[PDB]
Amino acid sequence: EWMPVTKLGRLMKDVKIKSLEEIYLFSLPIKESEIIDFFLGASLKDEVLKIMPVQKQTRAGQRTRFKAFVAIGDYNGHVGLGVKCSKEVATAIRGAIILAKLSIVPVRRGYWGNKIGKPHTVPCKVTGRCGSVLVRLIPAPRGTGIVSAPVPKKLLMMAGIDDCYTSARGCTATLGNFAKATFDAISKTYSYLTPDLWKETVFTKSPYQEFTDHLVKT
Amino acid sequence: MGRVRTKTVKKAARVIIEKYYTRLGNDFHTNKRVCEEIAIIPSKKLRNKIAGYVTHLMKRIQRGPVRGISIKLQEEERERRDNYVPEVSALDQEIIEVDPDTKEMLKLLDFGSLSNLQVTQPTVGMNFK
Amino acid sequence: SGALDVLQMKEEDVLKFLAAGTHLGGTNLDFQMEQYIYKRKSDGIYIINLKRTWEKLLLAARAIVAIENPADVSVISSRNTGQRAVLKFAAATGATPIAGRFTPGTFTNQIQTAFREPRLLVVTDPRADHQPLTEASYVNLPTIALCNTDSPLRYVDIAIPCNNKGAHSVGLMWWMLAREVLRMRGTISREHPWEVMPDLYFYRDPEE
Amino acid sequence: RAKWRKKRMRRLKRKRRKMRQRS
Amino acid sequence: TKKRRNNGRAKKGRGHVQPIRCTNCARCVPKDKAIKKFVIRNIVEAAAVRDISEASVFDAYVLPKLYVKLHYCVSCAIHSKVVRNRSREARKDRTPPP
Amino acid sequence: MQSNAGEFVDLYVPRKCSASNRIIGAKDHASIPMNVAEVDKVTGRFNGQSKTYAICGAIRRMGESDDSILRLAKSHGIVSQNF
Amino acid sequence: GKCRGLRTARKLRSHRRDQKWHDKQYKKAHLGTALKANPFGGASHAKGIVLEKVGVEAKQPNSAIRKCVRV
Amino acid sequence: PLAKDLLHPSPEEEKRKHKKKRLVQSPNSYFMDVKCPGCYKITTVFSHAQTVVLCVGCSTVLCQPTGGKARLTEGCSFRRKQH
Amino acid sequence: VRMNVLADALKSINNAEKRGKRQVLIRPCSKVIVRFLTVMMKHGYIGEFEIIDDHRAGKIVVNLTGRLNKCGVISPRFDVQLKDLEKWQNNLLPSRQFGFIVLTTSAGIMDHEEARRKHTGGKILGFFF
RNA sequence: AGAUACCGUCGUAGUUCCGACCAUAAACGAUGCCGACCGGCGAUGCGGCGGCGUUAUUCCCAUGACCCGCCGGGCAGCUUCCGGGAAACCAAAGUCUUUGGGUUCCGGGGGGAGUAUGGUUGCAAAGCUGAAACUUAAAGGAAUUGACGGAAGGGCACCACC
Ligand SMILES: [Zn+2]
Repeated sequence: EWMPVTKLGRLMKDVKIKSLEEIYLFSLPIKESEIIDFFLGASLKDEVLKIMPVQKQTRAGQRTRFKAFVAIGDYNGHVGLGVKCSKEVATAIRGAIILAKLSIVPVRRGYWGNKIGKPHTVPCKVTGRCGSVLVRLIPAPRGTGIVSAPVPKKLLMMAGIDDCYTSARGCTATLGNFAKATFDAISKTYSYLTPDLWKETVFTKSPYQEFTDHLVKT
Repeated sequence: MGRVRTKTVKKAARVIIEKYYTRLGNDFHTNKRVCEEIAIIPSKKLRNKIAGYVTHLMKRIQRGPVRGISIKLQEEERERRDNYVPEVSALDQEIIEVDPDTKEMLKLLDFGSLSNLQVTQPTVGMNFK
Repeated sequence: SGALDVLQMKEEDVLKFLAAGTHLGGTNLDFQMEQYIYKRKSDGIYIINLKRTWEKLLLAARAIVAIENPADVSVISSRNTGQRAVLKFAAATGATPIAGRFTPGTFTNQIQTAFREPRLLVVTDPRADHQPLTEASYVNLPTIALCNTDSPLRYVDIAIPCNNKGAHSVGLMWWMLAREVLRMRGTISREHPWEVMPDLYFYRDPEE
Repeated sequence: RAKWRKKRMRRLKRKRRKMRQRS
Repeated sequence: TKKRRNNGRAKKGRGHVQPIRCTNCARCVPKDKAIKKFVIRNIVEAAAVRDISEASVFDAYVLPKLYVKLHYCVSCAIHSKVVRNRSREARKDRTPPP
Repeated sequence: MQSNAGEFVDLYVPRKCSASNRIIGAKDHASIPMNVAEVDKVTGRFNGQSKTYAICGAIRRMGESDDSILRLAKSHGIVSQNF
Repeated sequence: GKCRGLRTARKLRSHRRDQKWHDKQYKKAHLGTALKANPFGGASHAKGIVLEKVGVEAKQPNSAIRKCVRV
Repeated sequence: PLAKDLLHPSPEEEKRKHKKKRLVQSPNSYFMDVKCPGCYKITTVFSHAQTVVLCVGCSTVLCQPTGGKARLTEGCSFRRKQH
Repeated sequence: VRMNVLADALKSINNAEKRGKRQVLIRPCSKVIVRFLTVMMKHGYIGEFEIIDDHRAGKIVVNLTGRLNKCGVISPRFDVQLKDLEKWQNNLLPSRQFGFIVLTTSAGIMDHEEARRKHTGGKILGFFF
């Protein structure tokens, strides 16, 4: 099965850190993929955004490598987006998922402007861009559904974001860019100094301190 | 007359001299027989090409330790050379130079230590453009 | 930094510093480094506030001692001047030293000939002991550098303003820094000279 | 080429002006 | 694009500099763009210096040097092999070669 | 940040810097928590407790990590000695 | 890079009344010479007799003889 | 984070700025007295003179305006900044 | 030259907040600018500031705080007929939940939430969030 | 092969000068004006200032010439993930979905075209203003891998030469 090469994996396999929260507060790197599958194997539903074949010239027959775009989500507050290239579409589609699980980031869902019930939309107007694709997320009232192209209508949905207006920049044809941007925006919810925040945080002894007494074991 | 012995020979020979450094010598004929006893060399030729590098490599190690192998009888020589301890000479016994502004840092630290005074403020030469 | 006979600056320590020329810096001042330069005399070389060095050298000591396990801190040196010293620091403290060429990717690249995940870097020189300063960004690593008056202060948490060009200056402070990180944990009454001299940490070629 | 084309078309106009002297 | 931030010229903050004819084919390049060389050479180059010492009337003679300031057009320069193309990172450095 | 009943429906509260009050993101990697021990100030021995700090990954790239640890240490009574 | 003033409403307006003419999708649909050269009078359909029956080839990539009429 | 006081800077950084860029601007010149060589009628004279001054007590020139600061012909008592 | 002396001051702090400084100085001063920053300080978006005085103009120093995200200015000074106010705070703000827009008014300078209670309008100045 | 071309000997207009026309150039930094802000560094030009020594004088002195720094305004340079951008690159091409300092000119796929006509300036060459019919699915920018070079740098082969 799974004997780890990381301290986190050492500390994780033994049930000693319970949730991605404690992994996300200190923004520890996720160096193995089994960490998330131990926390989130259920509802980690795979999908394949596209399989784009790219070709590199050569003096011999022009070579071909395929690309696999896979997002991962739970409709409850996490989203990933992985890419990969290889000379066989079976490993590219297998490798994309693993790289997609590693890039999993938390998303914050807020209210449109009335503060009763479960969160249902992006907190505030967030945006991102890679390769000129500029996906804006604009808060929406409860019970509207998502409004966007089929590509980021998925990335947003896997976050559990029920109702989010959006507006996109020109040149969205390339899923390598249009999916990357809409993933970049949802990562950017826990990056706003909102007036809801500003309550002084108290640093709470990153797992390596509290759990070094066992972690010196061999 | 000779060739580059590839990474097969160079890696094989470096481990031998790293594991049996005491049982080896200077002369090829001695080393040829030794290698067969301690290593299962598949081919007659390469055994005489491994034994070739070993005797060439010993001619290296007697002439200033080199950067390839780890020898315990040579390493212990280093640790005696890296743990040497004379009577303290870092203390700089009495009056030792301090530049004129250095004592002013000390008198601002309120230290009455004894040291030297020069004069150097007239500037007469420094960096080049 | 403190109020002790054993914590505040002692004449015995200051004679050590002036002996090995820790106060002479270089000919340049980096804008992050102005807060540790007393004045510039007329030959064109900078004088370091040895007291300000003490606070930082005591602050850096307070950083290391907080680490629960001695092995969790990786002390790294990539100049031939201080290679022997950092070996001695781990010997008298219990650190995991790194002398010689820094294999790029010892903190990343899981599948590694040499792999560590430490909790604190201690780099001799920010300029020439380069890589660990940059591999201390891909995983969350605090940094402790004996910063000169010319070394950049990028990706460094604690800057001990000191001369580090000469062999004497670096050898001193590795002995000096080791003395402070040890004492706060307990080796002597603190009312004694520590029985190992700085020359043990000094650089020396075979010369009899 | 870009310029020599501009010389032909400048030459060609002078043909067109000149054959309005004929009427 | 932009191969060189200098455009190949050494002109910054002025109009046009006087043009100096090439000292091989006589191509009219401006004094900035041209590749300037200053070769000092003995008139009596080493293949014969001692053969002159034997036949010199004076006891102490130094065989005075020769001073010519050569200007090259870019085309006349590459062909004569004074300079050459360089890699897009090694292109940057401007210190004279050792 | 709240609910209809006022319950805090949120995954967590992300840590905040100690020199710019910026938010260390959940996938930032140059940003560190740091600990500075204490002494009893009568014998110098390690007095158990710890001083916590944080620095966003932007500051360390700009080189202002130490100048911010210092100002925090002067204010919190770790270093009090002046020039 | 803009007027953006508060008593400038005329210049923002006599600029856009001027630069609209470069939108060929608008120059055609608003200039009398575009519709004039249309064989239809702008109509959807148009009747007319057949005065011969001719065929016409196809472009380079694929060959054929498309059948047509000279209405 | 290069957090330094723009309100209370050293009385010696204020000379490391233009005549205008200081905290509260003030001229770099200073009104000075001169003892009028040979006589005891002591007159005022402005440090950055742009005009000569002639003394009935001297009948010879006193201050010579060169550049952007005056040069005095003969040394005299020079009070300063009584303003 | 300088035209919208409110605009330059806000860009001076906005560019200084982005870098991460604690204090910033702005070159001109005005009641329009002093009554501006007080609106922020009355919400806690900034620290506590000082107003250097001269005979010429005055130069404000502000003790910035890491709480404001962006501090824009909106020019020309438009109007807000209290029926367009809901359009403005939806195409110029991050969300309804937070962030305020400040608009001058016959009853002084005040952020838009004040305008709703006092049930008035007037020209608009800028915004922050 | 042709060579009304490159190459070489001649050679008119022209080149230079005084007095008027012409108003065009990759007239380029292919990068509007004015105003503010955000990193360091070593130098360069001019002005003023503070400086310890030297050198010109017999005297600080007037003043040069060196040597250390500061301040303003310039021509520009090195480095950095501040930050932009399609990227090559940029302390501006930054402060741009978190868009609004003030103001001028100008572009809307490529071709027909800077053509026809009309107006206007010009002694002439021409300049300024300036369409449509029709045609076409791509024109076009930066980087990446190859191929190719009558492109340079190393090196090997009698299916290559000496
Ligand atoms: Zn030539």
